[PDB]
Amino acid sequence: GGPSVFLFPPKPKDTLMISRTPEVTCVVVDVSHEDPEVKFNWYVDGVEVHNAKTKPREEQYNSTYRVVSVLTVCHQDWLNGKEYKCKVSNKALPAPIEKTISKAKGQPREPQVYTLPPSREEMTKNQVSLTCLVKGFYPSDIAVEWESNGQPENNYKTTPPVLDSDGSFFLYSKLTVDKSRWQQGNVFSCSVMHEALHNHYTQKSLDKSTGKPTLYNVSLIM
Amino acid sequence: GGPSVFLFPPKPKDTLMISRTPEVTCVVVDVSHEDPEVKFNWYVDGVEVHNAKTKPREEQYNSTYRVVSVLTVCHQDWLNGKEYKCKVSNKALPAPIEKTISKAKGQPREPQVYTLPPSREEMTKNQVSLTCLVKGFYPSDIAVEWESNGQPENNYKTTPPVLDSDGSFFLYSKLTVDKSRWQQGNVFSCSVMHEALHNHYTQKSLDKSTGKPTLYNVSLIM
Amino acid sequence: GGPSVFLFPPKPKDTLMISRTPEVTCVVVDVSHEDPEVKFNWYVDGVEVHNAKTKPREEQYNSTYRVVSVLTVCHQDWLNGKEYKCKVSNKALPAPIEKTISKAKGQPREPQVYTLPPSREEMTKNQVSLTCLVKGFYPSDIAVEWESNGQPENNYKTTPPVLDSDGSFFLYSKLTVDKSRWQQGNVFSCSVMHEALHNHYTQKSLDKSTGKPTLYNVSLIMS
Repeated sequence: GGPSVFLFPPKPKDTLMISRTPEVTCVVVDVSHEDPEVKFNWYVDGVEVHNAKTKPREEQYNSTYRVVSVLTVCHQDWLNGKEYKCKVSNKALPAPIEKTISKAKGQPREPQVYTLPPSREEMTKNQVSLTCLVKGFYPSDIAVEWESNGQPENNYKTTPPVLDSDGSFFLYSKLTVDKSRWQQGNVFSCSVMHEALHNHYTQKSLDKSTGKPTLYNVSLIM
Repeated sequence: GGPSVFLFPPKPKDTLMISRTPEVTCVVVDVSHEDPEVKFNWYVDGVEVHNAKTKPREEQYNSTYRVVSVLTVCHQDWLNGKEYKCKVSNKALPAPIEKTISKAKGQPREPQVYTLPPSREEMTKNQVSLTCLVKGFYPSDIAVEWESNGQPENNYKTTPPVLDSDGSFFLYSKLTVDKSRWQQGNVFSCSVMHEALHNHYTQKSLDKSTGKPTLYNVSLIM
Repeated sequence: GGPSVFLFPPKPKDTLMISRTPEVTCVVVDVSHEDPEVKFNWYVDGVEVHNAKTKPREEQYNSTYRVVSVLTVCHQDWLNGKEYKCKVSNKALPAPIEKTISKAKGQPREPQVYTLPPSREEMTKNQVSLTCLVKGFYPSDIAVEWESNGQPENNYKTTPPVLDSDGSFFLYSKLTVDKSRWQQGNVFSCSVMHEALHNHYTQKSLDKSTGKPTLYNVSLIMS
């Protein structure tokens, strides 16, 4: 019944890395059936961008009109804290409504990354789960990716960040791998991308040899 | 009078790194004193852009003017091979000249990065040398940096890339480390940025006693 | 100045251990076709050399015309730092252009050469890369050649010298060999030749067992 705007901020996975271009999403819901057409305006620090693109109207199962607009923004523009305003004007609406967003503002904190060897009891099971702890970053946005031998791994899970007592955030990332690969000796790396990190990247490393001391001394039992 | 127009390609480090956008300039020199007006035009795939910047002329002892016009290029847009053309119109020049730049076409190859520990004999000298070797990257552009525990080090020196036996390229980077820091076991990271690299970044770790691990005991007591 | 003078300095490697006499060419390029004839004169310490030689002219695909000259120079003469001048005069050029070649007047610096054993990751690949670097030589004239039994391998690659903060120069040399031959413990060395080095020759031996002589494989059995 009542129109509302949920302006989607660009995903950090796109904004931080060069590979993908960040996109800004403006969604209009509860659009009046008499006036399907909706007029859009875009403000960047008080200027109008000519790169705006629009999508055709979509009708869902609930017969609620929803209009989505996607905007291409440079990677560095979002990181600079530029204010982005989406303005919606329609005949049904008595006055246009503007929703503004910007990146979170605060003191940056360099996250700390640790790797955890798998538990001994996990050796009983066929599959073993690794552990990468990233803790101590004030901003909520962060990227975590597992990769081995130079290729990405598509079987991993990252927990949402959880606020700490001091205000920092911590999270765990787990990678499930079969036991034979762990016995082989292949290296696994949990890479973290954050705005406060130097060069916006940090890589770690874990393998079977990390647990073993640098002096090869353990022999066969009995 | 033999005018010179130089279309400087953007620096590879700026293109690969996200901190600074790549910068493209189309400089014109050898301009007569009686003609201090220079007309600059920039076409992005045949479209005008309002980001063009104009700078005042600079006088030189060689009686040649120096005017520089610079444009910012999006990181993602450059990697797509988009055509960027600069057109210079001068009254002194009988014919205005236009030059277009685009990314070269080829098959990228993933480079291999290795770290070489310092020789024992060098340990008798005042300092030691850490060597980072990158090999097998077909494109001539590459970014090499060195860090230690987060803080970057600016003591590295990188040799210009040269051809290989199979047409590839290899690069060597040397950094000077005091023995006092090396004995404690400080961890150093060699960072490589390239187009044919996963997320255009790779870290190789090198520290004290990381090579030839000790193997002393092979038999257990019982 | 219509005609141009292209000077080819003697090869720094050639002036080293005697293989052939180094040749310096004072080529005259961009010669106008109207007056192909060119006047050539010498200036060496005020005395003209008696070993003057000339070569037939060559005509390129484009309109550029070149005149090439060759010489023979003793190895000890170049090391003496003598001054050389080839004077080119032509009707097209209003005034002659001066380009004098002489040895660099800098303080020699004794260079240091080291070898680095290949990394463990290189052992995974079918090829093994051996690297040796030379650093600390102020002059840019140096040679590095990977020498083995019989004919030296042609697979070696040398990077151009790079200036350092101290003002000296450093460079690397890389040789790729078969993985199987590495375990055989064959002798490997890269000879470095520089004017500052004693006898203009230095060698460093690289071997798998020379990296670490620590005793290993200690086994204890208790009843």
